[PDB]
Amino acid sequence: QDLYLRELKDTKLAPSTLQDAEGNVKPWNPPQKPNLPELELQGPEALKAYTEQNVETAHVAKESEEGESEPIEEDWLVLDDAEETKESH
Amino acid sequence: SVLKNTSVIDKIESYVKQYKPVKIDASKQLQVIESFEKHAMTNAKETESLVSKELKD
Repeated sequence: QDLYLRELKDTKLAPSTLQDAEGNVKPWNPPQKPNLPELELQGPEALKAYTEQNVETAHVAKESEEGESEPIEEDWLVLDDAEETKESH
Repeated sequence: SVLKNTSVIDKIESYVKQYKPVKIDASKQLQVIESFEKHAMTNAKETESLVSKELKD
């Protein structure tokens, strides 16, 4: 079918240099080889936080603090404070 | 597999695998908590001695 074959190879050759062959891109002047593979490759990184989220910075968990080894002052102070409130129950 | 031109899934997966031991458990408290417990035991035993002697009285 002449209505078929010629439109078929026209729709094949126009993106042939675009996609199949490495002839940059003929239909539109701006280059595509250094744009989507190269300039837009950082596109997700450009929209997002580059070198901050794509690297997935892992912060080591800070050591959970405690009474800081206070076996005398803390216990005595707690006992005294409870004694203060025990007279007013 | 849904992603076709990843070029980065391998990197992040390797990073995660290398960082699987993120950190160990923090079992630091072995004496100060014991100090709180020995104070609580002393208070409880003196308390119950006082109570028992008071009811008997």
